[PDB]
Amino acid sequence: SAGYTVLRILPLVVLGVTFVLGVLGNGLVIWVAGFRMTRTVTTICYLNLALADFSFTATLPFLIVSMAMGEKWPFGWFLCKLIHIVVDINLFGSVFLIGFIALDRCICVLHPVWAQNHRTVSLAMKVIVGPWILALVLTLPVFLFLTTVTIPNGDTYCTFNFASWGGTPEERLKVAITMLTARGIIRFVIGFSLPMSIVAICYGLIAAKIHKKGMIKSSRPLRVLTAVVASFFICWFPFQLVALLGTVWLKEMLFYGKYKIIDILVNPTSSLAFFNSCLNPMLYVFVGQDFRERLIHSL
Amino acid sequence: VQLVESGGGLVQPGGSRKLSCSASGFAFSSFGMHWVRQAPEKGLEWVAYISSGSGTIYYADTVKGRFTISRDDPKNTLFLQMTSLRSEDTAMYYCVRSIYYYGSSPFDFWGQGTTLTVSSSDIVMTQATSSVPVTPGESVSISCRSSKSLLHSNGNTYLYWFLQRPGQSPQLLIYRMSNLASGVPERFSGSGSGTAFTLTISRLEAEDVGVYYCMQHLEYPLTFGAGTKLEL
Amino acid sequence: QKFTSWFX
Amino acid sequence: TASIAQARKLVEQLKMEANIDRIKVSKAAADLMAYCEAHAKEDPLLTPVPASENPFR
Amino acid sequence: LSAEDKAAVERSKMIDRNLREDGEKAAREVKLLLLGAGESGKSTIVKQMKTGIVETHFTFKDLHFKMFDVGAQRSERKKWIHCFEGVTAIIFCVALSDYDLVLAENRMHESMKLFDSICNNKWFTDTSIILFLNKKDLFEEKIKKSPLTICYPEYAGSNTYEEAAAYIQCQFEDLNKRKDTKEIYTHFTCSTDTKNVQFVFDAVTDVIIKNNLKDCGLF
Amino acid sequence: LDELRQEAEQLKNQIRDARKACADATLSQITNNIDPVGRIQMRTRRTLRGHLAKIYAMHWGTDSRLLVSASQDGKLIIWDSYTTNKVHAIPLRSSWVMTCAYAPSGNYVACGGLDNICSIYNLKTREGNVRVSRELAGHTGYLSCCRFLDDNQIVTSSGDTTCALWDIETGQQTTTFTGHTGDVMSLSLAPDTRLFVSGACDASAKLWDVREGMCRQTFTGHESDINAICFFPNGNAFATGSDDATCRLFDLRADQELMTYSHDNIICGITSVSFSKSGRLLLAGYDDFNCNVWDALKADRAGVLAGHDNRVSCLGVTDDGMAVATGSWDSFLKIWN
Ligand SMILES: CCCCCCCCCCCCCCCC(=O)O
Ligand SMILES: CCCCCCCCCCCCCCCC(=O)O
Repeated sequence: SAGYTVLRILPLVVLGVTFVLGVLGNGLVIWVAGFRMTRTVTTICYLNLALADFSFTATLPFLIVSMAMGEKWPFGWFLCKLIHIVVDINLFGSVFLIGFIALDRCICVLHPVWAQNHRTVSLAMKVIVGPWILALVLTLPVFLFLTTVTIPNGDTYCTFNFASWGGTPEERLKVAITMLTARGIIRFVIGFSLPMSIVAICYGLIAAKIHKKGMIKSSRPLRVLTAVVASFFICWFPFQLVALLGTVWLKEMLFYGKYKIIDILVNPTSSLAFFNSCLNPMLYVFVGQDFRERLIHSL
Repeated sequence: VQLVESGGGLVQPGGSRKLSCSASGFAFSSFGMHWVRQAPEKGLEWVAYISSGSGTIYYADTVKGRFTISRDDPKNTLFLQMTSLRSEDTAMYYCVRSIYYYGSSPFDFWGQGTTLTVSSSDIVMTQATSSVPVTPGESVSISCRSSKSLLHSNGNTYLYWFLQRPGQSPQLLIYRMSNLASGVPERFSGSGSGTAFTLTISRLEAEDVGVYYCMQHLEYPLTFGAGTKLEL
Repeated sequence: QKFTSWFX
Repeated sequence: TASIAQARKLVEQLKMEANIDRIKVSKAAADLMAYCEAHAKEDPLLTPVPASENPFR
Repeated sequence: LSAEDKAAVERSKMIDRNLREDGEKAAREVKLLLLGAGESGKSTIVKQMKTGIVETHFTFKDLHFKMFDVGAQRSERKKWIHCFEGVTAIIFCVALSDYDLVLAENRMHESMKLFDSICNNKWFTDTSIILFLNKKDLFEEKIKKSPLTICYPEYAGSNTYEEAAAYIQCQFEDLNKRKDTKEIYTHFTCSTDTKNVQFVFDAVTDVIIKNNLKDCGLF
Repeated sequence: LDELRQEAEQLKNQIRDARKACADATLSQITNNIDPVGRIQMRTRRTLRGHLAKIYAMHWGTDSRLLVSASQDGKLIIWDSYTTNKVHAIPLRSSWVMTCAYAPSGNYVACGGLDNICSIYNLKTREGNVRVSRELAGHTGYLSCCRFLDDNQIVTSSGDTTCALWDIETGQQTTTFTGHTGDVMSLSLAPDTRLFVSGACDASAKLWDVREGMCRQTFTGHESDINAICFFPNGNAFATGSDDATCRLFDLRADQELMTYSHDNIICGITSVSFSKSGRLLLAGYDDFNCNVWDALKADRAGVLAGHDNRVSCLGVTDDGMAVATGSWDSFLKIWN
């Protein structure tokens, strides 16, 4: 157990760094890109990504004490349900709006005339709820089934229950393997595989166009391009692989165990997945010179 | 600027009718429109109101549910769908335009009206004297009293005066208790304190005879007075 | 029947 | 000559620029000092106005 | 609060809907500032795109254009050149046949004096310039009977059309003291060309892409 | 021959010796005994939003509640400053406006700019829309300022170096003022509507007579183009504003400069100049995105207004002195008190 002490507290130090950098990194974006800059389609997409990360980062003190206690939940039933609703929505809202910023930036560069003619601030606010409605639809597993459970020792943990839906206790577990495989598939396919296929394609089609047309006169195009597609990869792919391998082997771990590495790595890889929320102001909003000019004249 | 209404006639009770008010000669889309009825040998009372762009629609408590107002801005027509007509709905229905900004003169133009025959709380405005004997040349003073103080907190006193000549539509004389409308002479003057008001005419002419109607615009429903008739 | 709920 | 037309109307203008009556600046400065002293109480920017007399609360 | 006041807010809330709607129709229009020293081919260009400021509206490949001709009124440029700060591109036309002609006091030298006052202006530090070098069909008159040494005594070069016209293009692009913020697009015109509105379309599409990339931080 | 040229130079020597003969004591010397104004702290009471481009001019009404504003989006918005309500939104036939005027009766608004046309609009029509009353055409240069004398008389400035008094009903200019050398940039009518001053780009402000059409006085203190001008409420003085980073007060009776309002930290041009109701505070817009208020009798900076993110293009104090409106290139029109 010599090195496992690091693997236990290394999620805690990363979730604390992204808390003190999240509410300051995203709260700066809600301040000047929401109230001190004029409304643009680009600023609306940066604002909704900031609210998707700021409201998630406000729930990190509740998660950092649940992770420290070893999944023991000291809070109530209402804070168990509300925070995991707010975490899931705003994590799905963080990923789906990263893919919306990319489709915007690709239509703007690949088809420039359609953006001048059809892309506007009024159309931006009506299509921006698309990532948010898809978050509330996909978070309905949590509303319905995340309930505080008490084990006999008296510890309260926040997990799911399906005995109220199955009725019979042996075939209530048939429902339990059913939706947890349905949760793990929509986490990877809709939650990872779809916006990674949007980010890698659209930021690759942008670099295919600007290199062909010779718009590179510095290294600043290709480095911000490769920062976005790599930060969306190296933060989310350690988490979405150990959650997919978990879904592939759910029966083997629950019914018979035998796969410890999957469980030991969830707290480590989820902390790297939550570190993307403090990187999204620095990679999407802080890069532009127009935003940095408005921050120094507002402080 | 003219408003000619159509759709009146003799309706059996319990029936339905659609009054239409066709506007011409002004910006119909910028004006909020009202319907004001006038029962035979009775005073005016407000029916419905639709705003510019159909965003605010108000009805009287007598006609709520039964009557439906609507407007068509590309066609410059104003509609009042009437359903389940009672015996108290026999009236001459007027089409009134009203624009609302700072310094505006609402209720400025009234339509000529259509006669509907059906073949069978609120600020009370007590225009006390019903008839005044007068002869041309001297001054007259028409008094009006309200159940509530019409002086709002912004400094405005929402009293509106109207004059209905015999056989004619009502016309605006004084809007907001001290401002004479465009087209009326300087003989008419208005003063008031918030609950009691007066309309003074300096030198009376044969043009100035008719029934003088008091009106409030502090809150909906807009209620009228019973009428003060001037005879000569 | 113990599945520590994974966030996502 | 087009130059003599620009010259003569400029000279004729500068004559009426010269023959105007001029008072001392010490009288001209004291009159602006007198106007500002008389209308000082009626200035809502020189002194702050109470919020009851202010329409811009 | 009052009935009349509520309808006044409803009038104002119907006005800012119309101001927001008219502001979207203006953002779809590409604004272009058309300049040029004298009659250097401004009249031939506006026929190709087909008492004060004169605006010309034209569409090409689903893109609305607004072209402002401000050479019709003569005053100090310094007091109204800040009205065109947010223009998409400046169309500066120079007649290539104006290297031999002298005005009353050299006519290509006054085009270079008008160019560096516009290219190096503080209001146009990031605005692209589409430089139309008009009247190349006066090859047949001018450059054979009179060399380019009349206006450029520094130049010996060659008296062919292609290398003399490339020297005039280079002498207009060397006045650009801002090489990293703005770009000069140069096209030659003979007043019998149908492809002049296409070169403006390819220039603005580069500017629209570059302006979109500066908003997203990629530039 | 050329003796008319040299006669003009000793005529300028006679004027300069007449100005120096009256210069006994400066305005800074007289006002050493008067009390200094405390640091004026005006806060933003109302921000008027709705413009989508650079606001170029505003003008208050005589009711001190309604103000019109001109912007490059092609819109002329009449605001209710008490409740931030938009009374009217007038589309313009050319979006290149540079000035706007509100009639003293409230019936009319004017605008003009790079179209060289002063368009008078009718606000009090029997129809509910604002119509174009007249279009004053003949001015051959960009129209820099316009100010209403009456409902039928409007004076304009243009960049054709001339000012012109117009008759609105006939649509013809009745009096042309052709004394200036450079482009005339600003107007200011006197309170008795008999005289007006006009600053131009030849660093000279001229006092004009409306009835006669003659240049009464000429003031030559500045170093560059006078962008702003404003009469004192007395009518015997006016202040200018230039790209010298210098405002200065002239007197029509002493016929010379009285006081210079300049600070060494300011190196930017003045775009707009307005006076208070007493004339004690001289307010000046700047290209440093601020509006500095100046105690107009002591030449010290009494305060600053700093709520704008771009160049303060226009500035106006109400007739009752309650508010100061500040418009700027960031599409905002701020009310200060
Ligand atoms: C399950 C699908 C995954 C892949 C999704 C790909 C999304 C489309 C990416 C390209 C969008 C832009 C297409 C070209 C637009 C144009 O230039 O007209
Ligand atoms: C296929 C699943 C993912 C879909 C993601 C969104 C796809 C958007 C498709 C349209 C993109 C291009 C829009 C402009 C097209 C044009 O006008 O040329």
